[PDB]
Amino acid sequence: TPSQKMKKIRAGELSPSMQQRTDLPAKDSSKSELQLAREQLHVSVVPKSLPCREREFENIYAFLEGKIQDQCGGCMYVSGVPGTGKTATVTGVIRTLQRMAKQNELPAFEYLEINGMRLTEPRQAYVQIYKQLTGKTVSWEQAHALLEKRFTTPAPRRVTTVLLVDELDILCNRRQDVVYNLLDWPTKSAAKLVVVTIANTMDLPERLLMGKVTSRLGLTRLTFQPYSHKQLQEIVTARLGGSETFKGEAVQLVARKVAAVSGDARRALDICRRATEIADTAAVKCVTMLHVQQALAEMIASAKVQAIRNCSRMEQIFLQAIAAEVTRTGVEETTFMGVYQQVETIAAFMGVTFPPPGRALRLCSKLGAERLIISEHSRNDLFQKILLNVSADDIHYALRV
Amino acid sequence: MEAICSSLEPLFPCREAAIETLGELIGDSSETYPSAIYLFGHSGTGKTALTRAFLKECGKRQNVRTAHLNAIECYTTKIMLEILLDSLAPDQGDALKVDNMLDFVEQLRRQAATRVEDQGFLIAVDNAERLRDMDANVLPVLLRLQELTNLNLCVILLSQLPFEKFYNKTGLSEIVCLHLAQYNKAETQRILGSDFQQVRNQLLEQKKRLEICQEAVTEDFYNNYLNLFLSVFYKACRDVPELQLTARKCLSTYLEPVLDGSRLWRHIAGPLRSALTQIYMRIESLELPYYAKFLLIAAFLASHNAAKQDKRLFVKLGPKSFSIDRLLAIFYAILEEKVGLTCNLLSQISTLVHLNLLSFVSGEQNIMEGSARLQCTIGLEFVLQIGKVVGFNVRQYL
Amino acid sequence: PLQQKLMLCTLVLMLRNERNKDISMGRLHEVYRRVCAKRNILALDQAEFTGTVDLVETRGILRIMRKKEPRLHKVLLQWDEEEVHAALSDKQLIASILSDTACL
Amino acid sequence: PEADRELVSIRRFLKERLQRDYTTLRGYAKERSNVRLLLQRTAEMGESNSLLLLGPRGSGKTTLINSVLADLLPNKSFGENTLIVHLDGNLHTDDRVALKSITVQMQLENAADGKVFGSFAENLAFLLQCLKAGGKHSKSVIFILEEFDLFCAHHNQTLLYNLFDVSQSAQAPICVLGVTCRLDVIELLEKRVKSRFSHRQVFLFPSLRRFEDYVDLCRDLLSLPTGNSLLLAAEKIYNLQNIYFSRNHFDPGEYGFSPRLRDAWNKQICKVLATQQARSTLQALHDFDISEAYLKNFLFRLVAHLRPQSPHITAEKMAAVGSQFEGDDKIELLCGLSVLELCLIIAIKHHSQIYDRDSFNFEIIYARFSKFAKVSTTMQAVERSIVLKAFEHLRIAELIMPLTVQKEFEMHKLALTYSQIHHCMQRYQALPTEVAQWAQS
Amino acid sequence: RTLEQLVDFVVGQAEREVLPTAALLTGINQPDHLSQFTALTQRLHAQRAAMVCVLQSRDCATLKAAVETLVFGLVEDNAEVERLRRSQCTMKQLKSWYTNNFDSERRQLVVILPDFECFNASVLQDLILILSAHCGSLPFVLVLGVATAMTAVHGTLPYHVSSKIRLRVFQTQAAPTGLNEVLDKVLLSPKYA
DNA sequence: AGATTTTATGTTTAGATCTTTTATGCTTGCTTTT
Ligand SMILES: Nc1ncnc2c1ncn2[C@@H]1O[C@H](COP(=O)(O)OP(=O)(O)OP(=O)(O)O)[C@@H](O)[C@H]1O
Ligand SMILES: Nc1ncnc2c1ncn2[C@@H]1O[C@H](COP(=O)(O)OP(=O)(O)OP(=O)(O)O)[C@@H](O)[C@H]1O
Ligand SMILES: Nc1ncnc2c1ncn2[C@@H]1O[C@H](COP(=O)(O)OP(=O)(O)OP(=O)(O)O)[C@@H](O)[C@H]1O
Ligand SMILES: [Mg+2]
Ligand SMILES: [Mg+2]
Ligand SMILES: [Mg+2]
Repeated sequence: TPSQKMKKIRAGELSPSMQQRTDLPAKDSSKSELQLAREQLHVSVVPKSLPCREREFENIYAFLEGKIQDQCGGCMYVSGVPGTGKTATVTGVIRTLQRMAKQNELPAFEYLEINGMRLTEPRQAYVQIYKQLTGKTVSWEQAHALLEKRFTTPAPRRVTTVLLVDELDILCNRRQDVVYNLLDWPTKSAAKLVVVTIANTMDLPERLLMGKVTSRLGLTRLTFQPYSHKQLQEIVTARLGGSETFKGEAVQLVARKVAAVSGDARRALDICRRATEIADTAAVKCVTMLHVQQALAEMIASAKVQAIRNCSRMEQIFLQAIAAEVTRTGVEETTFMGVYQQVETIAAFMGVTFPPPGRALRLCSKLGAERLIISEHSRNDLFQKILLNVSADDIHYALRV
Repeated sequence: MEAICSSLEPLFPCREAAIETLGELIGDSSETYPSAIYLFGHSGTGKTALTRAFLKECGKRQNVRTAHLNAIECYTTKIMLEILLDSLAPDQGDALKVDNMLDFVEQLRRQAATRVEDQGFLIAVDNAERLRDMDANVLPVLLRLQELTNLNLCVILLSQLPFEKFYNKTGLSEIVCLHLAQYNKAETQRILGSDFQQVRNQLLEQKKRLEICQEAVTEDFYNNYLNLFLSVFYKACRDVPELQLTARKCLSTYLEPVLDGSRLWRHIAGPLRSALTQIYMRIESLELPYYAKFLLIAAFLASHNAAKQDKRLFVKLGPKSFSIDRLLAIFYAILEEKVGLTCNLLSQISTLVHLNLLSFVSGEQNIMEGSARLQCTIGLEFVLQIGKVVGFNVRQYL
Repeated sequence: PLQQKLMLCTLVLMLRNERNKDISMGRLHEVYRRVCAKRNILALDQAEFTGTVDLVETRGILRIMRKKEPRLHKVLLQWDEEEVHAALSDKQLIASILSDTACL
Repeated sequence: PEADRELVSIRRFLKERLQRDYTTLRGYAKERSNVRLLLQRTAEMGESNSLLLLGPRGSGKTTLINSVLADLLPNKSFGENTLIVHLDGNLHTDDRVALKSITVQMQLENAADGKVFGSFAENLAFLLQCLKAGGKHSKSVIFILEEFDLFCAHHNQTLLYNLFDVSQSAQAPICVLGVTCRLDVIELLEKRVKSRFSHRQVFLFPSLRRFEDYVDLCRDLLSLPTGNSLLLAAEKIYNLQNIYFSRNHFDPGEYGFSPRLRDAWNKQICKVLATQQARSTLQALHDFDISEAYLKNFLFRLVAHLRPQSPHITAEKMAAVGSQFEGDDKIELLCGLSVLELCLIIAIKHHSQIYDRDSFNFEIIYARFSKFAKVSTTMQAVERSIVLKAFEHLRIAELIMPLTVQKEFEMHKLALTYSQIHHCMQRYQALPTEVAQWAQS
Repeated sequence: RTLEQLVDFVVGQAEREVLPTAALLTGINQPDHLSQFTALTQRLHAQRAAMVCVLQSRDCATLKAAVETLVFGLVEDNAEVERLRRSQCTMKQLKSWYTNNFDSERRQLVVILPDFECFNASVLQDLILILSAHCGSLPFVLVLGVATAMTAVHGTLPYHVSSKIRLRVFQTQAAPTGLNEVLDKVLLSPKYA
């Protein structure tokens, strides 16, 4: 019966196994050097010690070591744009603290962790934190009551517990009860909780948290700045090891054109993998700079001029006449009727006949499904509004040069 | 595909081209079907009856599973999926259950069989114009149900509108458009004259009149009568069922001089121009209380006389809005008797509103606060009739 | 990042030159492409420009009022330009962009 | 008769090829090679990738994915070391429906014969715990998210954030593969979800913008293939059916044409497509929409007309189906109206031409009609109620649309250009001369 | 007299597409006519000729609620002649119930609409199109209660909706005539003190 | 060792909320005929 399976799942007594491969994975020594760089360059392979994040490592390490040794509890808020080494640094600090507590240089501590985007509801965090404690799956009300019984009541020998919370802005909602509980539990003396909260926006406690929640979040804070031109080069040359499969100018061009956009490290580690895959099909064993230029042009794509050049001729006449009506009437939003009149003018100039308006609505629907233009549902023909989504100069660049 | 068109053509005169196109696209079940067909036309063009007779003949003659729908019935998508799978998965009983669009696609994927038996499926959706008003994932899935279910099915759609009305923001898959043209006068005469044996039998079961009718009710007589009928009635309507239901009554009036002993056209053209004024009305004086009559003509003057003219008429575009106190002021000005403001008078105001003699153009939520705006919704001739029965001459105040 | 610098300079230019502060993402991107063309450096496409403006939004420099379509989103500056000039720390570039009225 | 049956075999063959050829892919060499090497590296080396097919609707994206899966699946390595999870944005309208479908298709322990137990939160927790519990020793999942832009519309984009994050993590080697028609799907993503996406993108613009490629495509779609190609195609389809579309695919071994029949058919097809009339029909068809679904729709309407009395395709048949395609379908509705509704539309056209497209009303149009009807000498007899029912008959065809009040006073808009009414004036049958004179002035 | 004519109309439809339908030009005094429609249901049940639903305007704000109260009224009326939840009384369940019961014998499915003037127009037109879609499979009869005049019926029914209507007009006697009859035969009777 | 309410839980749909945007209306300030 299924109910015994669900009871063994909710009690945690069966581990959720995944199916194993029929065939064994290939041995490491059969790999090419370019494949070795392709697998060292994967974003999932976190280094044991992160380059160019030593200052933030010392900051989070000093905070967590002081909160653990003082047995007091508290809270911290780290923030920054995605791909800047936030969660990797926090888990590296926590792994270093666990390695130190294993050798009895530090007091032992529990390490709970959650993430706000793995929860369907903000209150489901109560289900998950308790699942990192006892392992039972229970309802969020009973889990919140048991967590309050654990944290509000002094029960020696209570051990220190560090609750990392990624994705803090998803847990907010309007009532903000969950984030208030998670930041209010450390303030009680009986709970030794040290909650760290990772988020993207710098101004989150003032922008969307309540005043008491911002007051509980405190003034200790850390900001992960975007990677510069040089740190992105140090990251990729640390990932490659001593291998010369990448040219140094190729990594310099990847870092120079990724740091100018975002400062994300995942973009550099993905563009270098695509450059390795491009160099693999050319049967070269060094990733020369034009392979990096091809991978950069592929992964920072701008394929709308190709879409306008690949459109059918009546759709190109339609794309000319929408920009013509925008230039004529001045306002950016045009009705289909004046667009069709400019269509008849341009088609009378070019000499081809144009399809009747019931087929011009099919052309407008195709351009609006391709998102070359923004357009309404077709049920209100001749009065539907047609925004131009592509820029007006891109159409002339496509249909002239 | 030949037997179906041969079996539908006697039932449907002047539709040999549409029946030929339907029997080429979805006639044989061994041949693969187009992914969707959309035939369209006016009212009375005969598309519901044509797809019903076609689906019935294909289901009786061949292996196909047919499913006819009316999309007005499907206020939620679950109703449509449950009826569609009740027809395409027969004898499932009350154990049938469909949660959403995905369960419908999976249970239709289970219905696939071997290619030797050459099974097919057919889905007709009458009133398909309502499909664009619902969940906005029903129509795109219905236009590619064959690709999704991996199954030899065509989804016919039926509407009074062209398919140019049906495109959405996300686009649509390809469809085979088909047009049912409405008939001209000659084909309409052939269609009205195709039921001649039925009306001849109906007269022969209804005794000198029996022999004098059966010796003179031959095919040229009914054709000349239908020519005299369509010479006057085709200007107002091309709708074939309306022409049938009026032409039978007009023949019942027309036939009398023949039974009683050209030379017919004037005697019918009297009544024939009277039946022309009763077209679309399918038929086979509002008494009121006295103070309700005065309230109704006061509301007509309030909606017809504008706000500025009351000061000159009573101190002694469209219909205008009026507040209830303006109605009571005009009612007391035209009453010249001065009854008290009892409960029954304002109750007459509310029950004139409930009969759609007045209307609530705004307000509604606050009738009592004085922010309500009413609008009289009757014609002038009813007001003049009420003023005749009452004795209040309305035209003095207009 | 340099593209975020160009976006902030074009937004400061459009806010200074125009009485109507209803700046859309498309109306800003069409000026940003002309500014990148006159600087002789490659411009981002609109799909990458939306993510660039979203990354500038996390610093609190901007606020994006969402609309039905990504082109129709309304950028709203939330710093004064005297703070934006000290934050960009590239006065030789901002002096070139803000003196570039003809590219609007 | 043998000649009556060879045409039936040719017609069933051509129809089955135009409708059910789910894996054959013309064109896209480098793009198919990119998708194939990416899925092959995910299945063999355990790399966690992600990909995003892009292009106009009607280009072969689903056909490209089916071609790559059909050539990878019978390898007895990709088929044993990789489980495939299709998802569709039109059927999986919510995250929990897609999550129950993921739990079923991966055959997780809590699935049990297609009825997943537990809540949406328990399903997400069990799926993420099964994925975290795996590694390089575990089987590779290949997610295939058709209509990816509808998956972007879900709450928090939460399922997308999970599906990318496993690809960013040292867990089970999954390969997310979106397929969508929008060219700017990537700006719909949240910045966290956009960061975890690997920005490689494959655009599938059709390779037949040139007219000669369109004529070669229309020739290859109608020609009968050589019989050894039927043997190799039936061999590949049998290989993909020994191990989803394979229950109802092409199966071209059912049909085996004689060499004289294939030679006469390909001769007639080349002779028809060499003519100027068939090339002009294909030129107008290519001028409207170049996508292959449009040409396959036109060719299905063409192949469906092969009666035994007329075995051959001819240029006049293609011209007839092309004349069927290009005609306006609102003029064909205007010609079906009776003379009273046509007089109402002429009064509406006069009110629109005079007042410069101002919104009208039933009362204004009935007054403008009665001013003609008093001297029309054929329209004197109509009641106001018949003209009102004719106005409602105009309204239900959406030739008149409300501005979005009594039904006789509601404001309205004409849904027609004046040229459509002017062409209705010439295409109308048995139009009285009084209406034809009133329409001019 | 009008009761015998309406019962003869329903039985004549039972002896036998457009739905047959009978406008009943009743007076302004709407509450009084519930006894008339109740006597019609009593006669139709006593003859075993039909089963009757009664659609009040308060029960039918939307097409969904109208279909639910219609099917629930027909099934519970048949149950009361000789309880499913209102969420599941689909028209498909009405067809399955009619096939399980009366296909072996035809009872009419009379649908009284006593307050025709009070209805939403779009809900009423969609309901008439729904009942017209099921003709042949389900024998429907649609008697109405028009307090005003037949011009209201011709106004609220558009060209498409009146294409599927075969209505017949019955006339209830005038309210002042009923007042005069009551005042002469009751309040002026010798037998009351 | 199996059937029945009983209860606790999750989903879904109708209603409260936030926010923009648009409009008639409430009042003002002249404006102008009798
Ligand atoms: N300084 C660095 N040195 C080496 N690798 C890095 C560095 N920073 C980032 N990476 C790589 O990029 C990935 C970034 O993941 P991480 O979890 O740090 O991102 P994040 O900032 O938490 O993103 P988000 O804010 O969207 O959650 C890591 O897997 C790591 O492999
Ligand atoms: N060509 C024809 N020959 C004979 N009868 C016809 C023909 N066309 C229509 N009819 C008759 O029209 C009647 C009903 O037409 P039908 O209801 O199919 O029109 P419709 O298009 O469904 O109308 P609507 O679009 O308003 O629902 C049928 O009883 C049928 O007998
Ligand atoms: N390159 C191609 N090779 C073979 N057939 C093609 C190709 N492109 C399009 N087609 C044909 O076009 C029709 C539709 O193609 P397909 O189903 O691949 O489009 P799609 O990718 O599903 O589009 P969308 O996903 O936007 O609906 C199919 O019948 C297919 O035979
Ligand atoms: Mg993180
Ligand atoms: Mg119909
Ligand atoms: Mg597809």
